[PDB]
Amino acid sequence: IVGGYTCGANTVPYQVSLNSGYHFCGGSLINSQWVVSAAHCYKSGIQVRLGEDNINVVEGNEQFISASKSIVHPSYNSNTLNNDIMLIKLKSAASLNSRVASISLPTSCASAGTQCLISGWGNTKSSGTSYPDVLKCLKAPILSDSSCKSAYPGQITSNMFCAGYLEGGKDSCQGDSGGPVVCSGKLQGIVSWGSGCAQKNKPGVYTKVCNYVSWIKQTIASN
Ligand SMILES: [Ca+2]
Repeated sequence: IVGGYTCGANTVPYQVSLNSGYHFCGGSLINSQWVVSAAHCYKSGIQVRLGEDNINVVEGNEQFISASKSIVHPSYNSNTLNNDIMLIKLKSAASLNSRVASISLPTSCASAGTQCLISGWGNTKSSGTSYPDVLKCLKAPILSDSSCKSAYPGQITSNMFCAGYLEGGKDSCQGDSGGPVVCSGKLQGIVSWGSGCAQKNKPGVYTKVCNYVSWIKQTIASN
């Protein structure tokens, strides 16, 4: 997260860290047994880390649970990032409490202007590299279709939206990948891509979760 702020321990209780010996992506807890992330975060050997603040210190509220199954979207295209969403099932159910909680799925696609919270342990620099140990947060509005599509001609599909600031300075970044964009108490987006980070006229691009609700629900219910 570039130009954001320190969230505060466990203030984003649906935020997860995906770990394969190190943090490599975020995700969101959608029920006690399931995490949603980006398809581009796929790998084998994922451990899901819940109740994290500092990812380098065991602070006492964490749950570490191995994945039993990954399901990349049937139509994920790694070349275009279309359908950049994946489901991860936990080997055992997470214990739900104040610091580990699920986030609701959206019931419609949010409008331009809606304010959202984006969070993660990604790069905090727009030039260079600095990875934070504690969770960072950013408040950012959904941008209009035309703002998004003008910034990235030919590359935005009906399954992507933009959120952030066209002036630059404030954005998600590498390492935030797969993490939540939450607007009005719903999971509207998944951190997907962008051109650099916090660059002028290059806002973040996010998987439009509202398009996937049916697939998520059907897939979880059969697995
Ligand atoms: Ca920790």
